[PDB]
Amino acid sequence: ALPSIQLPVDYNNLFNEITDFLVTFKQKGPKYMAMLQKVANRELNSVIIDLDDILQYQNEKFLQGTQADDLVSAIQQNANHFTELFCRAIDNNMPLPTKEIDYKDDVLDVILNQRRLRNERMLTELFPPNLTRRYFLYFKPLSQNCARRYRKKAISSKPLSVRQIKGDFLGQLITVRGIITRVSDVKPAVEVIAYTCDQCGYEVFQEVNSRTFTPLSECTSEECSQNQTKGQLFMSTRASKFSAFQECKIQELSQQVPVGHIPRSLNIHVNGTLVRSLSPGDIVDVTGIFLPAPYTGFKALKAGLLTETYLEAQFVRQHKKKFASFSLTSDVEERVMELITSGDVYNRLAKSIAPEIYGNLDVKKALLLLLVGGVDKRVGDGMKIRGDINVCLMGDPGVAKSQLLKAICKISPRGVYTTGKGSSGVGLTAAVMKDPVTDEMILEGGALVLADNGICCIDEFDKMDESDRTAIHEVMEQQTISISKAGINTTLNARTSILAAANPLYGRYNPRLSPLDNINLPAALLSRFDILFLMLDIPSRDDDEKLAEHVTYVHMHNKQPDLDFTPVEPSKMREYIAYAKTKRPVMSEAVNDYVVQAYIRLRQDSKREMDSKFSFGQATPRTLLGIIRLSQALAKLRLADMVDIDDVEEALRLVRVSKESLY
Amino acid sequence: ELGTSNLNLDARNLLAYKQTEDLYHQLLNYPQEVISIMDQTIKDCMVSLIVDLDEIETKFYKVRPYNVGSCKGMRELNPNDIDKLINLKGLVLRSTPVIPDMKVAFFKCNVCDHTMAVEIDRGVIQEPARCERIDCNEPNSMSLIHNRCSFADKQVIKLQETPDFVPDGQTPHSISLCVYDELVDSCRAGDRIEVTGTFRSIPIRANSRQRVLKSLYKTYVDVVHVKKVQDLAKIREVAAREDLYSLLARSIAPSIYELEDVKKGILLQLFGGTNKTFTKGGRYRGDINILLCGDPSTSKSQILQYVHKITPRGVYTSGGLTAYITRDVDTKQLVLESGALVLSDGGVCCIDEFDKMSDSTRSVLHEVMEQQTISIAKAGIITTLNARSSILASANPIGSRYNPNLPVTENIDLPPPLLS
Ligand SMILES: Nc1ncnc2c1ncn2[C@@H]1O[C@H](COP(=O)(O)OP(=O)(O)OP(=O)(O)O)[C@@H](O)[C@H]1O
Ligand SMILES: Nc1ncnc2c1ncn2[C@@H]1O[C@H](COP(=O)(O)OP(=O)(O)O)[C@@H](O)[C@H]1O
Ligand SMILES: [Mg+2]
Ligand SMILES: [Zn+2]
Ligand SMILES: [Zn+2]
Repeated sequence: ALPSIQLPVDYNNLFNEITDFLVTFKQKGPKYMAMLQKVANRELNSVIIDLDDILQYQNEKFLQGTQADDLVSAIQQNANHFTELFCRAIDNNMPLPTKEIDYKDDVLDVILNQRRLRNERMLTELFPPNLTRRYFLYFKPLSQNCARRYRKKAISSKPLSVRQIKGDFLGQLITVRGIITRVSDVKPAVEVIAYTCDQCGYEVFQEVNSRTFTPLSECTSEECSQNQTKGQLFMSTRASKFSAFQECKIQELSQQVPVGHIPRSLNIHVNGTLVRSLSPGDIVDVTGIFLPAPYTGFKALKAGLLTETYLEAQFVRQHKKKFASFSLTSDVEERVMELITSGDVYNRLAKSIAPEIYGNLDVKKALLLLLVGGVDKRVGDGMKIRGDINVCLMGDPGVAKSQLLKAICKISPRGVYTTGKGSSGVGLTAAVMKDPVTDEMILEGGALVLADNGICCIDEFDKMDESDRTAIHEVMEQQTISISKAGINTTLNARTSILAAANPLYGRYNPRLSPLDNINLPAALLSRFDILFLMLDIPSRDDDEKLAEHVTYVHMHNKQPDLDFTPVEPSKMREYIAYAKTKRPVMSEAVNDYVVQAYIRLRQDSKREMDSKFSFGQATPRTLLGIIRLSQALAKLRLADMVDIDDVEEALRLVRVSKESLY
Repeated sequence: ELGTSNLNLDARNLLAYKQTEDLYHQLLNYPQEVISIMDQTIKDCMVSLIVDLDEIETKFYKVRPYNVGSCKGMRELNPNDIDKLINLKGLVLRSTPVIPDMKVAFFKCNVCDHTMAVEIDRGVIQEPARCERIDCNEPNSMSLIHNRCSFADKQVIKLQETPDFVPDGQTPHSISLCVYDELVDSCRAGDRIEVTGTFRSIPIRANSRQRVLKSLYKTYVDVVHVKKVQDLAKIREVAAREDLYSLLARSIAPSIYELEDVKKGILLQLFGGTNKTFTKGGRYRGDINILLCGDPSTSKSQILQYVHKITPRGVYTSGGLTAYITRDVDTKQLVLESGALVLSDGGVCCIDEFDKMSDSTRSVLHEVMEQQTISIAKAGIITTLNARSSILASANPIGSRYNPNLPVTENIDLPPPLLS
């Protein structure tokens, strides 16, 4: 039938050692009894085990010549068998509850009590342990300093790549690294299935571990062991046991892909309380069990020896970074105290954004004023006003406006970067279009990419087609997107700040009139924008000398040189921007007359806009609205809960600087 | 005294009493049986209170519990919440045709024409292996009749979570729904409703030719209650005033400064004219159409937005607007679909960016403004549809400004007949 072999392993001594470790461990008394007690009180719902304790305990008990073998080796060589051994050991040594229990809520225990008082009263069945366990069992990988403590190579860890996993690692405990791309929803998974046979005393229980099974039809009770059944049996949902289940796949990082290769993928199955501990788009270090998967689910009858593989999660390190929503703490409080003691802030922040690109101070000032946001939160009668600012960057190629845009996208959390073509899913379609394996046509209709309080960064604003242009006309002035195709009308609340860079259709500035040269853009869209700024390449000695010197000094040091002088840092800016947005000063009435007379002089300018030679001095109420928004942003970035007239003057000076670039 | 059959039941006032909270908790654990026994209690309360008894025996009784607990979301649904009553809010996306449900199986002993009615339970039918007539007593003479049975109406709704539950730009999800009887067609696409019903899980068949079942179950909910989200004398008292005209006109654009005459014109357009159908010469159009032109510094779209919600019926669009046959997306079938103009019958149809109208659609307008009827001849379908709608449109001049010396025609780049 089946030949036999001799192996050095024997599980009896391993089980005895496991029980001895669990009972006797000293790290409060013993730690593991401390966990198990609160488990008994129905307080802890999942148990996590560390093998560093096992290793150090075994090593320190090795000082007495009684131990003969080690456990972590066999743990590394095989895992699931040890999970069963651990659950058996826990159930043998389960403590009694030291606290009262809201005992009426456990409906499963009510059913169990009913069954016991039904069968034992007539003279009883041993219920399987899995039907009773309230706890999940999890393993944790070791740490490398613990391995350094001793001579032995108890290493594990070593976060292999996706392609570094071979067919020899099946059954072991291994650690992977990569970015999570897809996460499925949470669905219940069966563990024990309970039937009922129309009052057949004991009700049959069965367990299934495979991803498929078959049900029961006739029970084995004596009254149904009779030639005909005492009532047909049915599956009972309430009595059965379930566990939370989810499926995710991971993709290799670009850095680890060898040249001329395509990255591969790996599936992960997660169960228990660890479900929903990771989100798509993050770098993680996953430790799990590398298990095979039968191909019979495909039901192709081919691949007689070929089978698929998957990983079962055990312990996840989220890694990456936490946004924390500027949650207050003592350290951030003393940081903002330091910022207050710094005195004048905005100039340092502007200097500290992109030191790689030389000059262009006022562009960075406008970026500061864009990051805070304008006046918002509506007015009386419900009239709509938005705090978002629409600024368009304009200039010659080779001015590093795209690089500054990339720096802004890096420094902002909500920034989204777009450019001319390359894909068709950027706009007008949700990311979940025809995505599910069942093809459920999941969609929202008219929406953009994270347009709610996002920062739409666009490059080559004169490149996109008519569809994206229609979308960006529709996102105007916090207007929602309500495009319908199949009766869907769940509009996306489009409230985003627009920052786009476009290049002239001639590739250079022109001596003739600019509005006719323009950007090949509608005049209505141009008038929508709050601020228009220009970057004109002026051939000169005193500026090209400095630019070349800075670029070559950057090249020589291979870093950001000490030539830069910035007291404030990107994390510091990220903190202070949220801090300043939180303050949210309100509008001061007295600026009314000053802004009215400013708009009067702006209309006086419009009385001169037929002189031409540049026709951007148009008459538009949006000019005044943007003036007010920028003054509010200047009041928001600092100061008390008022609005200063100096903010209005600064906004007007910024507008003048934006306009004077025409010449 | 009404003859109705419905009993709304709140939980908070049910919680207000100290003995009732025990039944409250027992209801959360065991919804079906508690509700059934409550309905039987009301059935007996009929006689307990009337002491005509004829209307009582004919009508069933049901309850509509609500406000049982906090409204949860589809992002947090642990398997601990199986067979428990929950409160859900969301947006109805789609529907399905009503599905007959088997209740009373009809059978006929074909050899002896004998008929027997059989009840069912849990869907599965225990078929009679032999006809009761021992005179024939044949086992194989049992044949059922499809069209002489009794059926129950079932409708399945698809529900989406509210966008409030997705803060970081993720995607919403969908939970299937089930309704019975009075709740059928109580909702349709685009609605915002809140529901209260129990959870449920079902085994999935996998291969329909095999007995196996998958290790995972589909999640769906069964609901029992759904909520959404003589003054003519006062008119004449208002209608008797002398300055009703000016106040009524200025009352629809509170935020618009000046521009009184255009407001009066738009109000009169909203009121509309008279429509008559004398047969000696055919019907006469009774609708008013007004065009708006000027630089984009007047907030003219705000007026259209005002009138769109002020009007009873109306579709607000911009420069596809009429009927065109479409291929169904979720199902594989062909349906006739009507455009925005067809739906605006009797109301006001608002159009923006009229200059960017392309060219093919313009002719359609020339078809509808002169006859108020649109015909279609496509894919073997030839028919005519009625529009009878008013038109309000806005257009922009060409350039940074509209030159007063320049005549209107060239700056508005519309054909002379259409604007005439
Ligand atoms: N002020 C500057 N300081 C430093 N480097 C600069 C500066 N201006 C341009 N550069 C250099 O120019 C390049 C970036 O210009 P680039 O042409 O990519 O940007 P752009 O003006 O948005 O145009 P394009 O659409 O052609 O990319 C980089 O190599 C950068 O080092
Ligand atoms: N009389 C006014 N009262 C209030 N706001 C105005 C007025 N005139 C112009 N505006 C502002 O200027 C904008 C003018 O836009 P609009 O002329 O409607 O552009 P378009 O019609 O091309 O979309 C409006 O969004 C509004 O906020
Ligand atoms: Mg560029
Ligand atoms: Zn039975
Ligand atoms: Zn018969």
